[PDB]
Amino acid sequence: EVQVLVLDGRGHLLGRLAAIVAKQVLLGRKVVVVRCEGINISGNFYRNKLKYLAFLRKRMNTNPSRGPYHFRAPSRIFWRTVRGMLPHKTKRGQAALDRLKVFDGIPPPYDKKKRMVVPAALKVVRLKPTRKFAYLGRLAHEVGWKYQAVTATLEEKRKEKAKIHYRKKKQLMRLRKQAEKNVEKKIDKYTEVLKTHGLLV
Amino acid sequence: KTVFAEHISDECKRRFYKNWHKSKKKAFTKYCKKWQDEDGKKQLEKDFSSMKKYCQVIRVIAHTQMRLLPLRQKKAHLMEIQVNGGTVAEKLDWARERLE
Amino acid sequence: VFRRFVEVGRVAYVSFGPHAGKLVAIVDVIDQNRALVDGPCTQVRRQAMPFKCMQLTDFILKFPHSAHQKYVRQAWQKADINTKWAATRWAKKIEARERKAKMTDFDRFKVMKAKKMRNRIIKNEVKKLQKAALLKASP
Amino acid sequence: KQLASGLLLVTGPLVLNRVPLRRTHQKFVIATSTKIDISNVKIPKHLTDAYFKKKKLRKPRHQEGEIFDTEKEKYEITEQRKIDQKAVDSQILPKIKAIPQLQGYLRSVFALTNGIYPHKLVF
Amino acid sequence: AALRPLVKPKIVKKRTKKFIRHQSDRYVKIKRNWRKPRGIDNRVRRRFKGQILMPNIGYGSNKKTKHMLPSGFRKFLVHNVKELEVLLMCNKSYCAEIAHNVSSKNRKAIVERAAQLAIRVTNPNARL
Amino acid sequence: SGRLWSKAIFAGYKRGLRNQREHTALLKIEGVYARDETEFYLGKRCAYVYKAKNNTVTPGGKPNKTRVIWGKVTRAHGNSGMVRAKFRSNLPAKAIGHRIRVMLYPSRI
RNA sequence: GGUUGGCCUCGGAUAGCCGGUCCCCCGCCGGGGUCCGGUGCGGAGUGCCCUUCGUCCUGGGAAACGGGGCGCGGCCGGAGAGGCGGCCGCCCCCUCGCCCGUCACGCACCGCACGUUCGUGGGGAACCUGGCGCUAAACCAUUCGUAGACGACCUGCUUC
RNA sequence: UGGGCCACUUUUGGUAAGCAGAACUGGCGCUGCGGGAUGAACCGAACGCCGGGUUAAGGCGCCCGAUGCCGACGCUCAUCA
Ligand SMILES: [Mg+2]
Ligand SMILES: [Mg+2]
Ligand SMILES: [Mg+2]
Ligand SMILES: [Mg+2]
Ligand SMILES: [Mg+2]
Ligand SMILES: [Mg+2]
Ligand SMILES: [Mg+2]
Ligand SMILES: [Mg+2]
Ligand SMILES: [Mg+2]
Ligand SMILES: [Mg+2]
Ligand SMILES: [Mg+2]
Ligand SMILES: [Mg+2]
Ligand SMILES: [Mg+2]
Ligand SMILES: [Mg+2]
Repeated sequence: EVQVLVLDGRGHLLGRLAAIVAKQVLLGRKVVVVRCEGINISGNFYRNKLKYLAFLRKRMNTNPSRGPYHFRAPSRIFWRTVRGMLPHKTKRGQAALDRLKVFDGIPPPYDKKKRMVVPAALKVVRLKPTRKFAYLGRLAHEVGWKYQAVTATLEEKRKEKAKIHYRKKKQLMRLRKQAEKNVEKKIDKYTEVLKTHGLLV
Repeated sequence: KTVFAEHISDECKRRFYKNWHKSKKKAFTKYCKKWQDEDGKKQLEKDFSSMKKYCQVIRVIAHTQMRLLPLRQKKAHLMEIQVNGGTVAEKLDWARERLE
Repeated sequence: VFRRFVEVGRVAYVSFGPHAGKLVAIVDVIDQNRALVDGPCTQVRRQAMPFKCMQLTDFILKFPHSAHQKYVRQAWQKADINTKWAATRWAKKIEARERKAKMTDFDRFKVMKAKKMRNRIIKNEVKKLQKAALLKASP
Repeated sequence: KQLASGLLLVTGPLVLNRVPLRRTHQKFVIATSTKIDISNVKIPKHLTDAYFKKKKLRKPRHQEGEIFDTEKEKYEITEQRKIDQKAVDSQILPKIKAIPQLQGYLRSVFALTNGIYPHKLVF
Repeated sequence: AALRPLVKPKIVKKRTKKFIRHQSDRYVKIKRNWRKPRGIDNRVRRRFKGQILMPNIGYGSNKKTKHMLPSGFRKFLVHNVKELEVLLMCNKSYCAEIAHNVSSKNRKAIVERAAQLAIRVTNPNARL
Repeated sequence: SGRLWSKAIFAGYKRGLRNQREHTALLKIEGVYARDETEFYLGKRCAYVYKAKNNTVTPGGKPNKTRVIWGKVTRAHGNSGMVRAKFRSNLPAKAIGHRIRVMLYPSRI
């Protein structure tokens, strides 16, 4: 596939989605992961927050300016998880890493696009229902992220625009159904041909 | 979006130049012409309404007046000052009426 | 919520495994994972099959638990499942998917021509429906 | 029919898809499951591989090539071939018009889109 | 055009790159000429992976095509016309080549003699 | 007037973890994700088509910048699509993650 | 140097979902409750939409309320990276294209690869060609001392 | 050559030691290769230059070849798993 694969990050497990994305990006296939604040992590929130705080403590003590860079936005947190699963210190890994674009919320080249979903990394199929999990958006917020509030208002405004679009899509589907009922005597011989070959039960 | 006033003072224009002596002081010369032609006002009026509709925090650009100071410097100092206390619409007209 | 259950006589459709695509009646249930199954009229002899392969249907046969083959069959033939199913919309949609896969290159070509013109008529009518719906001038 | 050298003798119904009486290799074709009963057809006897073998002209009495052979770049469709093609197609065209939209099917070309995959297609 | 050999088998070389001496790249005092590394801790001598290869007898060329020039022939160095005459009856597997010291006027006579003897010369135009 | 070849992709050479055998290459064919699905392609000719600077001769056409390294599918490599192929010369490492064509050439269908 | 059709988007739940409708309430569209369907999702991404051999005679059907003109002009929407999408008036043509038929033709290049797209691709100089536009700064040198190891930095230099 | 060292098991001194001293076999030294991420000695296997096939030990989320099996049955929630 030559087009860009756009994945909605909501409801996905951080390391299971990164596993899919890393291999997909190493075979070409420019990948876009949006809504990185909706990514889930298994286990209760507190033990996941402790895991990042321990990561925050990893720091070059002689010069922290050079040490590990603790990125705080969920998109940058996700990008680093994929980074830790590519051979990023070789030309192939860097070239693969540049094929991945990660976003918080859905910026408006992708809000008007259909978003894919990876079932093999979804929280609902990979986690038992009676298990605790953490949201990447809340984990990042309490670790230093500063744009959870504004992204929420922008995400909400995007959701009002999407409802208007889905309002119309149901409108033009209701019209097309009434149309198909309207023109049946002139379509019946054509519908049957499509019927006998599997399409249109 | 940034919108400037017509008739910007010379000491303010001095800040845009590293060498006033060798310059011909053309800064903002094609800009102020849009405050006077009829096409430009509708461009500036639309620029103000869009700032009123889409912006959250607005600031005014103000400069000090060197000519009233005992310093050798004639070059003014520029600074954005945040305008607080009101809706964006009503702090936009507040800054408009204080332009120039 | 929870319309269909695993009981004695419940007809289940087998999705994968050696008997994929077959119908089967749950004769008994063992150890929470397997179930004694029996398709006497669908060519599936009595055996144990896991619940993972099954997909329950809305048909239920009234016979005692762990009954013999002949009693499960007579219950299957009376109120015959082979005709209620297959002429059920789940099954005829399974049939549609089957004939779509076995569609040949020429059949694919004839489908494309009909589908090109099937749409052309619908697209035109929707354009007529939208314009004939647009004349609205009521305060 | 198949030729004595293993090459398949195929025709496009030249009127339909512009493929004349021409040999093709069994291994570089795809057998679609669509047939026409070409029983009761008279394929002329002189349609062998020697008939279809490529011809040549160069080079008569010329060794050092400085004046170039500015002819024969137009391979000539011999009047014979036009007659054999006319004979075969005239008794194969009506048999194609018999089954619906076979003429339209033959006018089209096979292709792969960004959907279907060859290992899944039934031919 | 040129004189064809008696037979032209496919020449198969088990290795085309030269065997360079260990650490010959790091120094100018160390020439490319192969030297077997007799060092107690040498990793090339121990034959570690990814190291410089050591030549051995397994790389030997086929008996049939050994010493064959890239065109079906085997070399023979000649210094005068008399040494040309010895190649008259091989003529199809061995080609003469003139030594570097042979003067311009003398090697002209060697080239003319080989032409009428159907002997292939690897350097037939070397003083003109 | 049509694509006429299935689009594979060059994933790497057949290798261990620390040893890489460049004489065979592993291909990921689109739409095939099981070993039993690879039987269709198990002999098809594959091509790595690329461009360069200098014009090269083109069979049946005027010289242009397009070049090709030919090959063919040898067998399946492991439980999920993943054909492995042999090329007339080992593919360059620059081609990893790039397009390989599977030509529907010699056909058994 | 890549590539070899597009998908222009609800929010989501998963011990539940989706669609449609009659009565209430929100300055003639939205929200509630009834009712009706579908649910191994068929209003289906295991999906949908385009579909290319081209023309000339020649009818039947779809349409006639139409299309295509980078043709013009205007309006509207989009700000999270809007770099985009949509709607009207004018002018050119023709019943052309879409399905099924009639009719014959085209290099039919004598079995053969890198064919077929994006694409009028990106980047760098250069010629010719018309129309509309503009005529600047930076650094050095010199001053300053709010600065300073040197660089750097803060300053001034024909007019009221 | 007459400095040896290590591992299974047996074994002496010592609280013990990557300590000191013995017995047997194997190894490293003198030895590269696959695995144990890394490693003189562990596991597999010992080596001329190559092509095809198949294995050992070990593995098959991604790094990283291979489970992208509709794998089977349980157990387990850890605010230092
Ligand atoms: Mg900070
Ligand atoms: Mg050599
Ligand atoms: Mg050297
Ligand atoms: Mg040593
Ligand atoms: Mg000399
Ligand atoms: Mg000694
Ligand atoms: Mg000891
Ligand atoms: Mg030894
Ligand atoms: Mg050893
Ligand atoms: Mg090892
Ligand atoms: Mg270890
Ligand atoms: Mg081998
Ligand atoms: Mg491993
Ligand atoms: Mg892998």
